[PDB]
Amino acid sequence: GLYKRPFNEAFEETPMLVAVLTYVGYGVLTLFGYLRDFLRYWRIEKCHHATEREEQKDFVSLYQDFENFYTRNLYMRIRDNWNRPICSVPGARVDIMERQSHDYNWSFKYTGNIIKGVINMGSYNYLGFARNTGSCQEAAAKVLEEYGAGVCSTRQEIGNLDKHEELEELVARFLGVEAAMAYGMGFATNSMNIPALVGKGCLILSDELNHASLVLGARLSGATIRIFKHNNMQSLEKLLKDAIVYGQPRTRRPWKKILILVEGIYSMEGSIVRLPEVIALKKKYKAYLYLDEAHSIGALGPTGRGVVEYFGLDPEDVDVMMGTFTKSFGASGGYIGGKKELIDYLRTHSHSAVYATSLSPPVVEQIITSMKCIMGQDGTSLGKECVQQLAENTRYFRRRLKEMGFIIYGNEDSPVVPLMLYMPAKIGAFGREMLKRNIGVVVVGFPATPIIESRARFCLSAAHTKEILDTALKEIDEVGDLLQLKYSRHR
Amino acid sequence: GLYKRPFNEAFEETPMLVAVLTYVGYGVLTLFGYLRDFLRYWRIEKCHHATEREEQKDFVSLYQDFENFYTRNLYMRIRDNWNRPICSVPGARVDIMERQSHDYNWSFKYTGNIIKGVINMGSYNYLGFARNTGSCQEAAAKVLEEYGAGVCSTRQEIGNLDKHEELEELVARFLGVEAAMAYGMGFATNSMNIPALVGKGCLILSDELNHASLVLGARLSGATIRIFKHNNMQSLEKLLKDAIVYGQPRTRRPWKKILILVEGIYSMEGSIVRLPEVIALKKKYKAYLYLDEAHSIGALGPTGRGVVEYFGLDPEDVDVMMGTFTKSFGASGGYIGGKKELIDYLRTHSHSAVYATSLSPPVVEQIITSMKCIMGQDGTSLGKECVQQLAENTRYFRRRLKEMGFIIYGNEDSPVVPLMLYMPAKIGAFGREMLKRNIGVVVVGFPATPIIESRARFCLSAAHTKEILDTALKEIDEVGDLLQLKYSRHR
Amino acid sequence: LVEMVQALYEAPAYHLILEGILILWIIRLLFSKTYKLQERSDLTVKEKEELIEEWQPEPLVPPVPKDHPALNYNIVSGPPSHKTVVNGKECINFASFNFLGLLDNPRVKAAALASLKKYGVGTCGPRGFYGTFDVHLDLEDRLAKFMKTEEAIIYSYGFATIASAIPAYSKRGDIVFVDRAACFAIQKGLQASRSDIKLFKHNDMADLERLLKEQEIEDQKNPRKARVTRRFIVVEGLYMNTGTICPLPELVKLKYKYKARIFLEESLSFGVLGEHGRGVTEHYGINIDDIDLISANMENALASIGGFCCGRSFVIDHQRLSGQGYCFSASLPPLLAAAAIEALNIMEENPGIFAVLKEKCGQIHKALQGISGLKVVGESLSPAFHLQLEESTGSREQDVRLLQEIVDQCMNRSIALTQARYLEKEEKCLPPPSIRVVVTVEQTEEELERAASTIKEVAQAVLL
Amino acid sequence: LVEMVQALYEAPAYHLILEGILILWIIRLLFSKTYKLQERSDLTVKEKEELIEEWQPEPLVPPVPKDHPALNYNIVSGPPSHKTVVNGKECINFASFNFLGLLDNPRVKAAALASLKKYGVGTCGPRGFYGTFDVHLDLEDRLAKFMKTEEAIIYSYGFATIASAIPAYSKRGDIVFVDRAACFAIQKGLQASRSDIKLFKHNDMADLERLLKEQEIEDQKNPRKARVTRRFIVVEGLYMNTGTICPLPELVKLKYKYKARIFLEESLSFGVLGEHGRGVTEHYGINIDDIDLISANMENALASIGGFCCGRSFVIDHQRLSGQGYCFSASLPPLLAAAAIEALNIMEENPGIFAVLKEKCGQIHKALQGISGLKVVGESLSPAFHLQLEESTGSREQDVRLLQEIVDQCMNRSIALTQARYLEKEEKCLPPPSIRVVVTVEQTEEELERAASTIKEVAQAVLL
Repeated sequence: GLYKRPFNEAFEETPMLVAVLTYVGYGVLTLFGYLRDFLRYWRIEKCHHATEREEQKDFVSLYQDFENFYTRNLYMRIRDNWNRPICSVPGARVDIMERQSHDYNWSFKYTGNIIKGVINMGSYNYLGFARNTGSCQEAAAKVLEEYGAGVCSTRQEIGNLDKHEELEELVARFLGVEAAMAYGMGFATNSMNIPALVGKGCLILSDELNHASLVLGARLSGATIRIFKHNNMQSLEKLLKDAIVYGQPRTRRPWKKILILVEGIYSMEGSIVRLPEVIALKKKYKAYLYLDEAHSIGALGPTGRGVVEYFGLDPEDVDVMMGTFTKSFGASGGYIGGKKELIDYLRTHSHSAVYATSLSPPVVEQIITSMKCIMGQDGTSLGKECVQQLAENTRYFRRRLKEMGFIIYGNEDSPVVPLMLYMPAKIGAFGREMLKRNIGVVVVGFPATPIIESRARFCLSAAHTKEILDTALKEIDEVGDLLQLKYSRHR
Repeated sequence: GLYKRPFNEAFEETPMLVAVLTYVGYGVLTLFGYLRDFLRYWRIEKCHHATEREEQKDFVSLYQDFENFYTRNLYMRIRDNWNRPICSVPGARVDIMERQSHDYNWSFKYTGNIIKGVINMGSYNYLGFARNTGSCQEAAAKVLEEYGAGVCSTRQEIGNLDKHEELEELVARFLGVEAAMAYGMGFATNSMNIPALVGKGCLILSDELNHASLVLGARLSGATIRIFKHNNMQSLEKLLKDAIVYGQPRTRRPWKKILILVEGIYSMEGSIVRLPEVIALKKKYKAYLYLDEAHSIGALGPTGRGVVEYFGLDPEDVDVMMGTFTKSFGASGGYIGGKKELIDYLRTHSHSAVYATSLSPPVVEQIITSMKCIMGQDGTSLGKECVQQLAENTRYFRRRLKEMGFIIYGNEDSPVVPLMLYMPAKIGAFGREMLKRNIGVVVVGFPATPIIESRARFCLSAAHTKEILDTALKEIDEVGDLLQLKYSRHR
Repeated sequence: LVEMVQALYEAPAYHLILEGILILWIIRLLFSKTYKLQERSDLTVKEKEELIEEWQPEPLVPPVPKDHPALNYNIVSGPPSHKTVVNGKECINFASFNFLGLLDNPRVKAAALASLKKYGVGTCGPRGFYGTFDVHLDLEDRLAKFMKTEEAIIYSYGFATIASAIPAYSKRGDIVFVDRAACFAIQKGLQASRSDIKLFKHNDMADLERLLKEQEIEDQKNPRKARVTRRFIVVEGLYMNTGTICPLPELVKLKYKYKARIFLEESLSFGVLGEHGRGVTEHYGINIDDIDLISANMENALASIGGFCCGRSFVIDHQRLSGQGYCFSASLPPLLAAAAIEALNIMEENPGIFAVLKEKCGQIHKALQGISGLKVVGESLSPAFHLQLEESTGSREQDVRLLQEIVDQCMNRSIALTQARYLEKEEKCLPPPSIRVVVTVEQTEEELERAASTIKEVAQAVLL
Repeated sequence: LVEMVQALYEAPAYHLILEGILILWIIRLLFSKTYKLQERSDLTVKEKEELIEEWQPEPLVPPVPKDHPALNYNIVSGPPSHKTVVNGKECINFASFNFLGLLDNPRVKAAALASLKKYGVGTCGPRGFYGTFDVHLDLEDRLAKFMKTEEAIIYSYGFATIASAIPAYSKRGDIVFVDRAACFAIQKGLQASRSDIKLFKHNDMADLERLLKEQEIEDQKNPRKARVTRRFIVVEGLYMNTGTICPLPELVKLKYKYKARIFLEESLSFGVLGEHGRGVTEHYGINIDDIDLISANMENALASIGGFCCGRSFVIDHQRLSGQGYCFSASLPPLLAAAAIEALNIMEENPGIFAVLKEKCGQIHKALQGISGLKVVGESLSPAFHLQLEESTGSREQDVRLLQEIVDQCMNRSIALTQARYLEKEEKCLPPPSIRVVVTVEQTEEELERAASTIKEVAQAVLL
């Protein structure tokens, strides 16, 4: 495969001193955690956690205490960063209900006052459709008045409505594939439609950084799972060759199927998948492709049709196209697109259709209205404006952040920008300092990531203006000066 | 598979003292051979062997001297036992041209006098057809006068005659199979018709004691050869299971064919093959069977139809039935019998038919006459008389030899009786002493056999009377008393 | 012996070290029975290419017979409610799991519109960050207060609730005693957790006792392992596949006697059973604390998308960090949360709707007795029960065809029924095909006996 | 450095032994890159049974097209000789390899009958024991004396002679330079011996020189290996597949220059070439000692079954113990041995038959020139030559069909011809299809020009 335009990604390596220092910090935390646990065990220090009721003392202990080691010792110290309640629409500016704790984050008590105007860089807005006023809200209100809050049965029995059918045909037209099917949860889409496609005696080649839903769907099916390196086409060639040549592990038999699970944009890294190469190998080795366009269905592409439009390839090359409405379109749900026989088989033999409740009518109405707005069916130019504004914002933000001396991951086109903090204490420090300057960011630590790579993710949007980006960039530069977060040798 | 009558074989194990003593003898021989070679190398002792001509001294030496170690040191000492010329028909009594050597068996000079009346127990007569006078000789003389000594071309071009066609149809009627083909050499039959049946990508399961012709035929073909233990059905099951389950060695692919090479009677051991079991596994595992009835085609069976008649099974169960006319019928040649398609394919794609000269007319006439005599077509009772006389002789001989305290190998029905000598010097001692008493036997030593088992083989015949057997048995008992050859603890 | 030991002691050091090394070499040799053949072989490039060429993958989806009963989806031309329109024919809804008629209350729609005006439609993030609204905490508090329990946790999808709750507590190496007639969500939850699964007979305490006593014997076999294995009993308050209630007090006694915690599913039971509608626990009077975890979904009674789990903080708090459907997915939209809150308010205001629902269920269950080819499997207190073929035919397909003919002839006469749908190749214990009857607090008396008469006449017409 | 060495020397013994053991452990660990996964798996009994069931063997013999040219065997109604009867039609034999007409001499039949009266038909045993007759030693002595050589050894089957002689001397790791147009017996002999085979162009000394010089370069590359490899050159005196003679003197010079022994095949050459009929050596005058081994078969000239090898005792004596066809097979019947002895006596008595054979071969080879579609490949001294298609068609099958039509039209006119037969899938260098012409000392002049005219007319009739 070849690229019609350059494909440039930068993953700068960690400085050695920073690695030594983060190991020092983790060792200190581990030793103090062991001392903490000893003190709590010998009842010298009071334990604030709940306890099993006295009637079940002789029962086997519910949890293994070593499993929650990091929860009590490392997670609880900076627990105030994550579960931050909000009390307004998650636009470019969000209102956060401010909270305080006096028992060192074990229990939080809410103060009356409320923060206002916090710049939102943690919500998944990509086209700015999360608005409490507009045309989509009016249509959703109309359908809510007509239809109600939710359906009370499954698709197969009585829960199929006309709204679902028209949403499915609209999605099929939008993607470009023959047919599509819709579900009420993006997680459930994978977890219930991967077991149906593959079973015992098949092979699944998962990326190194796949989402939890894809992994759970792979495990629920009896297929064998092999993990190849992140965006390493050579590794994918090697696993495909070995799987085809050597067959099944115990008794040498041909694989019934070979399925490759990949995503458009990986949220944490921000790296766009090398789609032309993987499609080339898929065709060469006669494999099947499952593409998760959860993050790229609205963010990427000149018109917002996904990575298949960003690269310019043919949607018929991708066998299964999963997708999620939560990120870009501003409403919950999910979908799978493909050929008509695939959609019929999924309509008949999918867990979600048989046993699970359908989508809500206002939600499908909001999805329909937003999708019509993107494709220009309303007749206005609002569809193209947001798509070009998002690209302008992401290019400006990434360029200015990289020229300041920070370390940034991923491709230059991906709207998600991971800055690297590299140290356990700088996670909480960055979170608290950024909140003190009225900016909301998301910090990811050790057990999720590798040990040396701890990050903070900025999710950009088309709702952000130039003034908001300038304010955020100035605050980021000031904080990076304060915490010495500029680790880049190149600039 | 089941036996309609008991199948009893006895392979008594060697006494420990005899093993220690034969190892002592072989060690002494090896040390003296090394001293012999040192003396010959340093020119201290004159060498009687021929030497390369002076013009080729700088040429690379033709032979590797270590390969002929046993020839000069162990074989040459008792070389006078084997290549004994004869000057009469090999009947029950043969005339041997007696020879003497003064250079210790390196060179033999013939004395004028000729031994007469030596009892023949080394020739392969089984029905007594090796006679210089009779009906077969008259028919052979008639055809010799008519046709000549031999044909001057191959079967495919002009060398096919009516005599060959009628011999082939007679053989097909005799065996009971649909069709048969005839060749001018028993060795060539295997060596030229095993490469045609199997090729690269096939498996051959050879017995542990197969003839040299079968092994050479297997090697000339590119098939993989696996050797299973002698008459060990459990080993045959294990190799068949492993071959079917695990497939080809490098790349797991199914075997194109599985061919099992076995013989009726093994000449050296005297053990009859366990045909019902091997046919049972052949049918169960869908293999192919090649049966070499060189020794059993005339010796075994109530009417002399082979092991398939001795056991009583169906000839159609055996896929390929090789056979040789040399042993029982008294004339050189060979044949393969089977279904019509097999014979047609061999007629078209066998090396012997295409490139090799056909049989001689007097030989095929003698085979035809003897085969007609066996089946009673001449109308006399001579056919059954020899077959029953051979069984009487073999039972009497084996019983009387076993009651004397010797160690005998093989089944009680096999006409070949191997007595065990167990020591290197007793080989030559037994040969010379038996010749001094006017009995001709065949002695087999180390490099052919295992190290501890050296033997002397008696080949019985229907020409031998009760008086001849009594004389031979008395001489054998006297020699066994002289050399202490009775090693049997049971009797 | 002793002299040899003394002589060895008198010998030097390095020599004895060498002799010990030789002894270790001998003991290694004796047990080294691995008869390695010392051979290595590899495939050629052309052989690899031909192996690639010969392999042929199966199609991604098998061809469909195109005669599937589930191939044709019913198309509702409007909201699914009382006096619905399905397939273009006017009907009366006897298939939608709307027990309390809260779907079309103007109060619920008013609350939903009020929260829509403020927040919008999408949460745009997980609960772990910038996806938690005040409505979520308010709804969790309301659910905790309603059921008289410390804590509750809400999932944005009903199926994922129990399927994420079960794997959080049960891990590899544990023992689970689950009923045979358990819904598919419980089955997939028990498949996700790699614990050992033991099934007992439906509503039989004898099989549970036998399995528990065999587990007791296995515990006595190896106490150390028995001290680190946890035992769970997963049951449903009102079974969907059968429509029968569960014997809670005996389960509680078995729990306290054999040291095995209890997981309870109240999806049908939650809003219909009890004086105030709190589940099977209120129906039996069992104390709430005797049950570790109670799972439910707001889809049936509350008429809103999502589910929840209820229990003590010691048990609930683990799901916020171990529940995959909670950690790795977007939260519930504020619209549905407000609808659920208003439904809870309405349920708390008037507790007589449960009584009238019990009345109507009893009436219709008694009336539907006396059909030649149809047997009413279920109980006189469940809103949803079944109708099965008494004398079943030789095959399942003919049975489903007969039931679908009955369903079609009922729809043509303004009675909207449905047939229970299952995954034939996935269900552990596949139930027999059966028509499903659902009772609401909205269906009047005359509609009840009219539906009974229509089903009776159609059944006699078809099955004779 | 030096101080460290002194300190180590001053340290005790057992401690240094332990440190050395640790050093050996480290050096073992560093090179132990075998990343073993520590896993073991085995197949189940039912899986073995299903693997047994799925395997299907191919048929023992592939189906035949039933249109094979070799499917129909010619049937001779009597002895194959001059004025034979083939397929029921009277003919004149131009196909049997009977060059000297010794098949039907009354003297040969008298000798054969005399030895039949004494010994019978079968030897009944190998030469290794009780299978050696006085006639065998007499025949070996006669063959040794006839060819002016020390020793000769006789095999009971012509094909097996060279096929057993070649593997006895050439072993694995040697080099053999064999002509491309070598008969099948030589090819199978070279296959039985696992030595390295190098083929050069037919009757080209340039390719032999090039291969020898490349071998010389390889010798200079590694002298130690070059000192233990033996080099052989296998050639035929009169090639069967082509009918051309071999350049012996240049081969002898190449042998003495490059140290490679010579194996010679004289099957056609043995009884036709030379003043006294001793082969190509007598034709060229080359000394007999320059050639290590000379193989022949008594089937063509002597009209008797069997073969022989001739040479010095140093070379011949090895075959009695290493020749498989000699060691593991029954000896030649005394009948054929006596026939061969009488044929040798007749050949020694009158040496003009070779001259008249040369005369007739020259005449017929000159006469057969001038056929439009047939080219006469061969030489004017070989009794057997070929006729090939000048302008060959697109396929071999059409060519053999045309040649067989010519052969049939010739047989219908009392001329008995034959077509050369080969194994298509086995021959290393498959020759083109060709009719074969064989010349005898029995065919009169008029029969020669009549056969030439008949073949000419049939060729023009068919190929135009």
